[PDB]
Amino acid sequence: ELEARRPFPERMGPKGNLIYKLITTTDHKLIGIMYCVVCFAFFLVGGLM
Amino acid sequence: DLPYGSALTSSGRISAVTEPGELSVHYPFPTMDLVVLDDALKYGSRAAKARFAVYIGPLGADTAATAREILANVPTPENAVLLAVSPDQRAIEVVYGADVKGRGIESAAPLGVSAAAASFKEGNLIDGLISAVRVMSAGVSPA
Amino acid sequence: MHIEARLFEILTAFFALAAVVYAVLTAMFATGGVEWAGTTALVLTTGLTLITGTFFRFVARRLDTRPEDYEDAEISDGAGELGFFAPHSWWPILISLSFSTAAVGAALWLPWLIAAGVAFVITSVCGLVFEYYWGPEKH
Amino acid sequence: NRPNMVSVGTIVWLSSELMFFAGLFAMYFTARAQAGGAWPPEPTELNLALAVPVTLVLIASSFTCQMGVFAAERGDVFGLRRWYVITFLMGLFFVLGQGYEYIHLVEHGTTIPGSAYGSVFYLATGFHGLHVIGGLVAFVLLLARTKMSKFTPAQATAAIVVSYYWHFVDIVWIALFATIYFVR
Amino acid sequence: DFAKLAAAQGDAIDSRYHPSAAVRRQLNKVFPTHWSFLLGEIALYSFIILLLTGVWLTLFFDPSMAHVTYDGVYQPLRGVQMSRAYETALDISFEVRGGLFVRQVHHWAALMFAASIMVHLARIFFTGAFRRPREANWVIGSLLLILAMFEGFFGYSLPDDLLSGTGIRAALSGITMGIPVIGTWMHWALFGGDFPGEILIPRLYALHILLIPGIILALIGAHLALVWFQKHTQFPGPGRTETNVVGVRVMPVFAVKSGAFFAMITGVLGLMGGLLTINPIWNLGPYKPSQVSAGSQPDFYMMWTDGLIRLWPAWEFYPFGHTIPQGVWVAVGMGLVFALLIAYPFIEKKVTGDDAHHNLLQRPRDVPVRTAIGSMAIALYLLLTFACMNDIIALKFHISLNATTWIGRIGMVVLPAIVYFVAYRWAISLQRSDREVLEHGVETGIIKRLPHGAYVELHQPLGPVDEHGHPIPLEYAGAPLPKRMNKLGSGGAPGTGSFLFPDPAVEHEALTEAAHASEHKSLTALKEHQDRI
Amino acid sequence: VDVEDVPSAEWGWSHMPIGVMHIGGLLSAAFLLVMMRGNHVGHVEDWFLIGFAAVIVALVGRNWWLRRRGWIR
Ligand SMILES: CCCCCCCCCCCCCCCC(=O)OC[C@H]1O[C@H](O[C@@H]2[C@H](O)[C@@H](O)[C@H](O)[C@@H](O[C@H]3O[C@H](CO)[C@@H](O)[C@H](O)[C@@H]3O)[C@@H]2OP(=O)(O)OC[C@@H](COC(=O)CCCCCCCC[C@H](C)CCCCCCCC)OC(=O)CCCCCCCCCCCCCCC)[C@@H](O)[C@@H](O)[C@@H]1O
Ligand code: HEM
Ligand code: HEM
Ligand SMILES: CCCCCCCCCCCCCC(=O)O[C@H](COC(=O)CCCCCCCCCCC)COP(=O)(O)O
Repeated sequence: ELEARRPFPERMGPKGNLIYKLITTTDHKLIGIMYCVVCFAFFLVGGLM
Repeated sequence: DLPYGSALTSSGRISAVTEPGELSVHYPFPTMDLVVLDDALKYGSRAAKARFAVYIGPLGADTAATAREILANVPTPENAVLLAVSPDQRAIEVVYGADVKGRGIESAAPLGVSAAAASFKEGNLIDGLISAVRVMSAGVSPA
Repeated sequence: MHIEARLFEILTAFFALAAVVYAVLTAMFATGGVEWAGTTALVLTTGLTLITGTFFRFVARRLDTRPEDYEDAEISDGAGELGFFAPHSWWPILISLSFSTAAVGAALWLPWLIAAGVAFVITSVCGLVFEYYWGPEKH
Repeated sequence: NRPNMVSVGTIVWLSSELMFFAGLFAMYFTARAQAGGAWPPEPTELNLALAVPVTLVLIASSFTCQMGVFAAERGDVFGLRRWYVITFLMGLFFVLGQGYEYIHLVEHGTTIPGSAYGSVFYLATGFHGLHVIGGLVAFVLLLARTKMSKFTPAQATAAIVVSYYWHFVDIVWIALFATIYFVR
Repeated sequence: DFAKLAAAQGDAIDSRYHPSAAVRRQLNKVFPTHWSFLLGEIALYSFIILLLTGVWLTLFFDPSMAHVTYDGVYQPLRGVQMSRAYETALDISFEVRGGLFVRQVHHWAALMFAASIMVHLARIFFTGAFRRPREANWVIGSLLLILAMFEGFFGYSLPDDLLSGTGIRAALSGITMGIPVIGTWMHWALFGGDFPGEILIPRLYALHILLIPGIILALIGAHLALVWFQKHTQFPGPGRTETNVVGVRVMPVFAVKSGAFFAMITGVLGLMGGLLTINPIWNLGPYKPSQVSAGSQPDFYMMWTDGLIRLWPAWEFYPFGHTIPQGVWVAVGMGLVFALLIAYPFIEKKVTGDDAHHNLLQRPRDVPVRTAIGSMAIALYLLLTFACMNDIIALKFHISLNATTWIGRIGMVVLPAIVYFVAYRWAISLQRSDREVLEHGVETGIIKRLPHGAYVELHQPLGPVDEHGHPIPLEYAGAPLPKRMNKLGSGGAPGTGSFLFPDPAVEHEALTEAAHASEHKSLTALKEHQDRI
Repeated sequence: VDVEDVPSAEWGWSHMPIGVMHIGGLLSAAFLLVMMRGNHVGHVEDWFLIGFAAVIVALVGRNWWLRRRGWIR
């Protein structure tokens, strides 16, 4: 019962993994992540104010 | 026979859990060393178009028949190059499939054994694995 | 889907009572009489929940129990095709850029920018609505 | 055996869009309570010889729209097209009749800057007219889509929800017409 | 009658000139039908309209700098001193029936000519159409773009109004005289002395109506002849090879399409000429050195140069009692830009090492570095163009004018770097999007719940499948991949009839069957040609 | 580049050397810093130039360090 694994999971996707997804995605999981990132950037801006 | 909190689902997948604050993986090596070994494996395999694999564990008494048994667990094993190590028995084995024969592995596999053994005598297990993978993949051609 | 209708009907009962109570209590012993803004808002909040609840209640009495409405439904009761869910589209960001163009035009009062933004909105909304209906090109 | 998802989404959105008109009705009633006895004030002379026929045309567009819906539910794309073209023409007539009323009101001194009554009258009726224009755009887009592929149940659902929007616009107009031209 | 006449004239022509074989070779020439291969002929048709309307304009224009007093109908300028050039430009727009329309069609056609050249250049660059054997023809096109820029500039300088004269004083006179060692000699050779002088407008007129357009016509002839006898490139696709051309013959399909496109371009330019005001010179007044107006933009194809002047810092050198002023930078910059544009194919073959014959185009996603570079260049061009309009943007969009200058200055470095990075990643991302369809087929958008509760999307394979049912992964062939099931025919057709009434069902059935049979036969023909070659 | 990184690597120019981008970043930062020399009397823009130059230098340095340490290729 030996299952081959990687020593560590992939840190990031390859080049081109994300940018076209961001502007074409209909995946609610990715959209939720995008919401969280952008809302937190706005939180930092409002906190600086 | 399933661990605590693990369940066999209607698809056959296992749905498991971890206690809060505990880890799923727990390999006894630092994260950045694991990342270095993962990169060595990935970019050595890409550069040679042969899947490189590493085994750590008990190799038995013959230790080469056991290593040939373990190579059957690597995906596409005919094109794979496994480096198995027994820290207890202090044994180093390299086993590869038929697709890799004649591509430079007869020269490089003993070099990988030597590279691993040099680092093991300093007590550096993951460093030995990384060095051996680097030398063996640098010596195999995508042929 | 009787619980879905019941939720909106309960909200409707509360909103209608609040609207009637507020109008009657401000008509009597409140300066100026009926407070028209809040009364109007409460009446039409009641209307909002009434529209949705009446639609749900009419839908519920048509179709018999769905597997999500059934207390001891099996997972295999829901086997089959669900429907169409768009796999990808870059038309939503174009629609939002168009609407933002028209909004910047309205903010700065530039009628030509408003016209351009409205034209962009119509083109982008057409692009969205037709995306899965354009046939093959003809030659 | 299951709800029409597009239908429920459309109904939910229309109920929300009722609150937008709630805001405008609140503005109108606030200005009317502050009128001081003159509502509409001079020189505004509303005429029902033209508002009533335009209202009746908009109401009859609802029956023509429902006929189109019956054709769509029947699977008859050509009957749907004919009834929706008639509905489009009637709603366009409503928009032009409203514009003519606007033009005659402006010449006699009822404008948005001119008076508080002009402000509420024009925001209320003009945002409703914008909703009518949006519904006409919706008819045009739906009718073009029926020429793009074969008439499926999804296409018929699109026709049905466009009709839900048109009925909402007609009913909002009935409410606005009652409160402006009779509850003065 | 009408047929016997054609045979008689055909025999008379063939007995005298024996042109049958050469004419037939021209009729059988095949052109690819891609929509983007129509971009060059927008420029050609704009040039033809420019020639016709310009010939009409030369019948009325007096390009003299001689000062006169206006005696025409336009009351707001009665008694005002002006040149004969401004005089006759006013006479065209007010005293000749149709003169304002012809003048506006000329100016709109000039704008469409420059914009068409830009867009067509973008196609050439991003698809790799400049590669050998076609380097020279890229060079000829580059020269055509430079000549068009200066031709349009000289053309709108001719009426000698306040705005265009302000443009002449700053760019043609100021930058020129600033040139080191030879600057002032070039100025006095061009102007015959100091600005403004008395020869400038007649000389620019001679350059504008004959000399520059003659060079442009010769270069366009060479350009089109090279395209014609080198046989236009094509995109990869079914049946397309490095050694063939797939498309339609000239007779009749390509000729009809070209003529109809010419008519439609003419219609658009005619609608613009009589629906949108361009350059209403009577509002500007005659040129006087003591006057100026806010908003001194050139035509758009010159704006980037003007934008560069606005953005470059006040860096000057004063060596040994001499002056190197700021404008010299701009001059050098322009040269550099032009030299980089003309030289690009040789730069890229030196960098990439690729010196092979190429007749198949590259999709822009598949050459990520060149696409990123071209996007970077377009970003810089747009930044300089909008910097030229920074004062208008400041007024209309409520930005400090000083802030717009600094936004342009910093963005001139930062925006091209950002655009390069984004365009590079975006191109590779489109490559990955193509790969996904190649391994898994087309996502149909239909979600299905399996009996054990899994959710799966239905895929439409583009090739053969397994015994398990998964598609065999296909190899990328440089061609686009379908991503919508409706674009593969899944939607069917509505049903034959007018928009309001159906046709008889038998007619609909026959028509649909014939359409499907024809589509299948066309696919089979391309497939069997591909299989054979 | 490998086709695992750029799928259409054999169809077109897909690799730009990293030294070109590192040096271009450093030169762009230096150019931002040299526009502090001018006729302008305010310093708001000087701070904007300093900030953009600092961000560029930080990005170049991070990329160079992570390539040297082997964390990115
Ligand atoms: C946010 C991220 C960073 C960290 C968090 C927050 C940082 C920001 C903090 C900045 C605080 C600024 C002060 C706030 C208050 C304000 O509002 O201001 C004050 C006053 O100021 C001006 O008066 C000056 C005096 O007070 C008066 O006494 C005097 O008289 C007047 O004299 C002028 O005028 C006279 C005629 O009147 C002439 O006689 C005379 O010669 C002269 O010209 C003065 O003016 P002057 O010097 O022109 O300007 C200077 C003002 C003006 O404000 C300003 O800070 C300017 C705004 C600076 C903006 C910074 C941009 C940041 C860069 C970007 C992030 C880059 C891109 C990256 C994005 C994402 C990256 C990811 C990929 O102070 C300053 O710069 C403060 C110095 C420090 C600024 C901070 C710089 C940090 C960046 C460096 C490090 C790089 C980053 C690291 C990267 C890894 C006049 O305006 C006044 O009205 C006004 O009232
Ligand atoms: C007056 C300006 C120009 C005119 C009228 C013009 C006209 C045309 C026409 C009609 C074509 C053939 C059809 C097509 O592909 O679109 C063509 C092809 C070509 N043009 Fe242009 N062009 C001009 C400028 C340029 C420019 C600026 C370039 C690039 C710098 C260029 C390079 C080419 C090349 C390389 C081809 C052949 C491309 C191929 O076969 O696919 N031309 N030109
Ligand atoms: C590449 C071709 C050309 C371009 C880009 C071009 C551009 C222009 C422009 C922008 C103007 C200013 C128009 C205005 O009044 O508003 C102009 C003026 C003029 N052009 Fe052209 N032109 C071209 C070719 C020609 C040709 C071949 C002729 C001569 C037959 C000509 C004759 C004139 C004349 C006489 C004027 C001055 C009269 C006037 O401004 O109205 N042009 N040109
Ligand atoms: C351009 C002015 C005159 C155009 C008429 C010429 C084209 C029609 C003549 C031939 C077609 C009909 C059959 C026929 O008569 O066969 C013959 C005529 O054609 C020829 O053999 C030579 C024609 C080559 C000249 C064409 C050059 C340019 C014309 C293109 C115009 C679009 C005569 O038939 P016969 O001798 O009776 O067998």
